[PDB]
Amino acid sequence: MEMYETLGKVGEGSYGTVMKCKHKNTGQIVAIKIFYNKIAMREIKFLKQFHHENLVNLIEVFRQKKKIHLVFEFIDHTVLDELQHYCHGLESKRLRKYLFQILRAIDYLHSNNIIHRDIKPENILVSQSGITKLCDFGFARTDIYDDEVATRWYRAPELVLKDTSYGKPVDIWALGCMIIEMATGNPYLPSSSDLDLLHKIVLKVGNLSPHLQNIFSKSPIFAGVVLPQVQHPKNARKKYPKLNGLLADIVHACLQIDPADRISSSDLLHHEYFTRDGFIEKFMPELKAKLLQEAKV
Amino acid sequence: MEMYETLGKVGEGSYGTVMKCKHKNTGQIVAIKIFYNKIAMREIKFLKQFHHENLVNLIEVFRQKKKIHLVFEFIDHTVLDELQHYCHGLESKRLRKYLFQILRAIDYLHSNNIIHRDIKPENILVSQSGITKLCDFGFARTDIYDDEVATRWYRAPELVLKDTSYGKPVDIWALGCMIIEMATGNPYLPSSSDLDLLHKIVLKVGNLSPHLQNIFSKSPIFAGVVLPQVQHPKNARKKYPKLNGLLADIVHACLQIDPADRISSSDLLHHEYFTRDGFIEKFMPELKAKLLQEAKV
Ligand SMILES: N#CCc1ccc(Nc2nccc(Nc3cc(C4CCCC4)n[nH]3)n2)cc1
Ligand SMILES: N#CCc1ccc(Nc2nccc(Nc3cc(C4CCCC4)n[nH]3)n2)cc1
Ligand code: NA
Ligand code: NA
Ligand SMILES: [Zn+2]
Ligand SMILES: [Zn+2]
Ligand SMILES: [Zn+2]
Ligand SMILES: [Zn+2]
Repeated sequence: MEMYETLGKVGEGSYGTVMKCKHKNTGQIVAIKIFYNKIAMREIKFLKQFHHENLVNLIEVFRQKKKIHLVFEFIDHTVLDELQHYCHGLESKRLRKYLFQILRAIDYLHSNNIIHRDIKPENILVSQSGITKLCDFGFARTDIYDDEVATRWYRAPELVLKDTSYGKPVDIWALGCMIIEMATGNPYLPSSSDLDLLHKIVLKVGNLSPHLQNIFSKSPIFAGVVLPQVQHPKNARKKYPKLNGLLADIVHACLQIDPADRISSSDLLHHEYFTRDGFIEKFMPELKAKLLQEAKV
Repeated sequence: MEMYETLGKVGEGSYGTVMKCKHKNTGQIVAIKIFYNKIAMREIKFLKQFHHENLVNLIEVFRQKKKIHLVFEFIDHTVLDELQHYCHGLESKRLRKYLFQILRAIDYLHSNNIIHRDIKPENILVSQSGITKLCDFGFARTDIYDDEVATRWYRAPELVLKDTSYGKPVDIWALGCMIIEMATGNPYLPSSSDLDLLHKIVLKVGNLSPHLQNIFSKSPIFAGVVLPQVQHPKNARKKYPKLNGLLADIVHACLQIDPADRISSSDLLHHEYFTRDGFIEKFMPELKAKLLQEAKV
């Protein structure tokens, strides 16, 4: 006997579905993920051990009609919603606040040696008061194939080339891509296939590092294929000239072809972008007080 | 006994594969489309009746290893190749020459009441001398579902909403999108789902026309969903301000939400964009003489 009034469908994928619902007794508004199973179980495994105030809350798990249901707290919208509803990207003060909270989340995970593996705008939830939370841990790890169209756009060059090892740096690449999109409103590496993606990476970001060039030139998927050979500015302000200067600096530090050249999440949190005008010192009390003032009501 | 030396793979889709090959006796370089069948047969049906100098030549058809093989002439590259290899889009003089020839092709088809149904950069072939040819007629008609990722980006709002009738105007919408991409280097409506696409159409182009709004608000796929409500400049130069003025004017005329408001292919060929400086009068002899000088050798 369904304990939930399904209210509407807010998502769907190769995996299944997210439904906005209302517990029949609680009256509580939830988001229920419903699959058709490794991925369900490893998401559950993760949410049992890991907790943070910029990660989404899991409430319960049931298995009605031979399917697994994951009830989460409901958060007003996503960053994808913002980019789909408003022109030209996020206002700059608001962008900074989102990014810091996104970074707090990613750093928490990276300190615990978790790779998220699916950073993108839909998986950033945004409450009405503007507290952001990270979600979707089905592919998180200490490779499971992610068949999703949007996911390709944020994939790092080592994932695209199927390098046998990869790690935390793939979350940093995806973040750098998302930052550009949140700043301009436009996805940076939109692509319709991996071959397309590889060309765009090389065209817009940089040539393959030697190891990745080696894997490319030995890969049978990509035989005959010669990549674009392109010069790029070495200066961040030049290379992303439509962005705020320090924002350009971060993006440059994220989008390095060689994963080992990418900035860590720790260092990103301490970047001049966030410390310039005492923002962290002003923001953290305002954050702690929201979560206070909201927790009471 | 394969009569062809397969040389390399230049394409692949939900349909099958394109291989660059060399006939073992002729030594002739070909592109062979290989399926796994309605779509094969309707492409063949089309290529038997229809012929033009800006459409790709079919040579023969065979059925080896329970599969259908369509041997075409081989053309150096595609417009997709150009956008994947070079920064910031096509040089303006070259863009104009491509578009005119693309339009000659589309108009030829529309005069014969054919809807192409899959205008996009990969399906524009470009020879070394820069003669362009249209290809891929599997979905051409006087709706078969097109499962391809890139295809979504060029789909008109009526296709997205599954309107029971649509026609020639969907080729004009797709062309307008492709023009923007060829001009800037960036796809205009990159999207990862139809819901995403609908938001971007409304955000960047215009609100749904009343009939399409009706279908949207009655559609079960899209229930609960409220689209972005957005004002757009009415002037073409303003609305696409990074384009050449007359090029902006064409794009505006293509990208009208109501298909019945879109410009015809006939009128596009006669636009000021092509007549301003006597270009058609200068271009057509240069075209006819290339095809002469090339036909001899
Ligand atoms: N997982 C996942 C991916 C996903 C994430 C968001 C959405 N769409 C969406 N769209 C609007 C609001 C919203 N609020 C929300 C969702 C959740 C859950 C975490 C996650 C599954 C419920 N909590 N609060 N989600 C759709 C898919
Ligand atoms: N059909 C179709 C779609 C398609 C079109 C082009 C390509 N890729 C490509 N990439 C580089 C060159 C090229 N030259 C070429 C292809 C053809 C055929 C018409 C069409 C099928 C062979 N003639 N000349 N095609 C891949 C797929
Ligand atoms: Na995911
Ligand atoms: Na096609
Ligand atoms: Zn929306
Ligand atoms: Zn390796
Ligand atoms: Zn290429
Ligand atoms: Zn209708």
